[PDB]
Amino acid sequence: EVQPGNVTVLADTAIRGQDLDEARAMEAKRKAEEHISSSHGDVDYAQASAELAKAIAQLRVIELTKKAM
Amino acid sequence: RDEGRDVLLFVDNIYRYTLAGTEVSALLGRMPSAVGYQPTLAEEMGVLQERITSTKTGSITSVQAVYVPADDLTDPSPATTFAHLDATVVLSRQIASLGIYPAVDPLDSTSRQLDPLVVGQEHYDTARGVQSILQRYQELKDIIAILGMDELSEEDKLVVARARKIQRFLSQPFFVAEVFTGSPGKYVSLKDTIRGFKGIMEGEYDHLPEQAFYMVGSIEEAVEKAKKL
Repeated sequence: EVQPGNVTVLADTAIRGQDLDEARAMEAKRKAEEHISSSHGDVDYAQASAELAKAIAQLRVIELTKKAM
Repeated sequence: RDEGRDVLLFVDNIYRYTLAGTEVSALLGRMPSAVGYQPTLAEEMGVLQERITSTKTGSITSVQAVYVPADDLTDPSPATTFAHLDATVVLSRQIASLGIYPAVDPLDSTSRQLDPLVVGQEHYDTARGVQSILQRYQELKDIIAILGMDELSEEDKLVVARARKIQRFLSQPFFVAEVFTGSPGKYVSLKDTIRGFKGIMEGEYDHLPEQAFYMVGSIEEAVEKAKKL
């Protein structure tokens, strides 16, 4: 886009096209028709949420103390 | 009993009887058992407790208030007293500290006759159903306190919600208790008790808030209370 005293290039982040797009769309539709796991990148959250899960688990803690709920 | 057939026998604190025998056991000159109790605790209880029974000639219905010292259900008096009971309902301070004033712990409280062949299947399944979800809740209680409600699955979320309804539908105002509390008494049919709990568990009365169930008679009272608030 060139205009009076300014020109900007609005770049695509990946090669676009009706062929490549319908490919990504069909994929998105498919992944929804079949609940299936997929890893998010975060490992810091992974092994931490796991340790947290094991450490929290099987504690009779809420029973040992006398708490209302 | 040994004449007329049907008698009721109410006894306040069988513990006070055992406790008396302890104040003496020292002077009677016998060595102390566990926790300073008499070595004859096993028998002193059994003798008296074995006397109360249904004879061929006549039966005896009997309720009795067995005290538990310092809240310790492991304390010998309660521990040994247990075996001598057909039905054993236990009141915990934790459940009272909430506001539920038939302060019965529905988990640690049981009967030998909660049998399907005896009390019908509908009563049984309802009883154990109520027992389960209430226990499943006790497990989730831990993660809730540390990580909050928003961490439960939408299913477990519903488990605690349904449980907390049960937890306070167990409550009801006693007539005798009107004196020191404004709440007028109520009396629930064994028939309704099943209808309500079975009902809540099915997921019928969900929409209603929790307070709707707290301190009321039949379920149709929980409904009407939900209207006022």
